[PDB]
Amino acid sequence: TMQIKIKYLDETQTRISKIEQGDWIDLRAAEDVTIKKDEFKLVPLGVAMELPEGYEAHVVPRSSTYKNFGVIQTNSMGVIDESYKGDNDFWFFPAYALRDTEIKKGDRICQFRIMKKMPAVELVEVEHL
Amino acid sequence: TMQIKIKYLDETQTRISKIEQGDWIDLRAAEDVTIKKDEFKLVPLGVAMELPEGYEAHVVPRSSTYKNFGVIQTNSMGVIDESYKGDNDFWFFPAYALRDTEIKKGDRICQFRIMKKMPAVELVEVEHL
Amino acid sequence: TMQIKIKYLDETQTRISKIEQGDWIDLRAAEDVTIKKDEFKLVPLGVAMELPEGYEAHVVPRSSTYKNFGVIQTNSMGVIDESYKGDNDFWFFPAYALRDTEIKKGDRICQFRIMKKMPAVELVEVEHL
Ligand SMILES: [Cl-]
Ligand SMILES: [Mg+2]
Ligand code: NA
Ligand code: NA
Ligand code: NA
Repeated sequence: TMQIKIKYLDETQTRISKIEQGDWIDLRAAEDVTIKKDEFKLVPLGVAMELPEGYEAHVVPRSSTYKNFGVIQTNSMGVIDESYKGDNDFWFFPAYALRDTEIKKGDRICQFRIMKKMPAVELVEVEHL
Repeated sequence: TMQIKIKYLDETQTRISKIEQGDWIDLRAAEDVTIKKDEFKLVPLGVAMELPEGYEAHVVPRSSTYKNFGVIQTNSMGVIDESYKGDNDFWFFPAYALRDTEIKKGDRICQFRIMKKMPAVELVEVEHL
Repeated sequence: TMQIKIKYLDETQTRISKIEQGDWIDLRAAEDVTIKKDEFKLVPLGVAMELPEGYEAHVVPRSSTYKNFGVIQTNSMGVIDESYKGDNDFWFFPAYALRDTEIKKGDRICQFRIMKKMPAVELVEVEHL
């Protein structure tokens, strides 16, 4: 079956456990991050990946992220292209804190799945619809 | 056709009307909810469902939700897996209010569609990409 | 390959036709938009589109949108059904400003892709799951 190659920041990153096929996959904070109310921090997830050809990954918060950490994801959903596959192309969670909050290294703060890229399209200008 | 089994919380919930196939499907607040500026409320949607095998649902705000209700969805997009199919597995909309607001029972406050879960993937750790 | 008809607000709008290979496609502010901290504005994108039959479009912010402009998208992810294909069906980015900001005419502000609508489903009410 088609594979994703994963490289981790260092040996202290908890490896993504064996997955239940089809499920979205959780991602972990790579270090402790403190964020003050109304402030923004790009949280490292200590992974870089080579996605299957023609695929992209979508990243959103876990259901309990707001409840547990009082952050929102500022891009709503991160889109990661197949091309973002290099040796230092690490993934981040863009968190805005709605209250004072502490995120612990290892905390499962967002989740991802892969999806085929959209079919090739051609956009054609018309004067009226 | 693929069947979605749906259970309503009680007799007073307005039933999901006959759908136009393909279109996202609107969901309604199960109760009146007051939310003060800068506070958070889980809004009951009054429904639990068994989705098609190999699928998941995605839930987002309706276009008019902010204008009408002054709230954002704190998880960005809700993911509901096929396995969330229990008699007690009700759906909620996690609302953060950017202003004082009152959501009324019946209000179509978000929408959902089903989508096939991601294919078989094999994560392989590598030293370098 | 799949055709999308595009109509622009006026001749000053930046045309976005190029050979596509499945990447998301960037949309741009149709005019200057100034938003104050804790205020909301619909940002015009200066485009109306006829999507391929059976398809919908999804819109999200760009990765750098928050960093550069300090706005979030209030609906999280915009959904644009194939049915929004009329001559005045212009596209908007619903922007909530977390700090004072200035979006300039021509600025890339968000990104879209298309996706096949969800297949036909039959919703069936049950007394219990
Ligand atoms: Cl582009
Ligand atoms: Mg505030
Ligand atoms: Na850890
Ligand atoms: Na009602
Ligand atoms: Na960007």
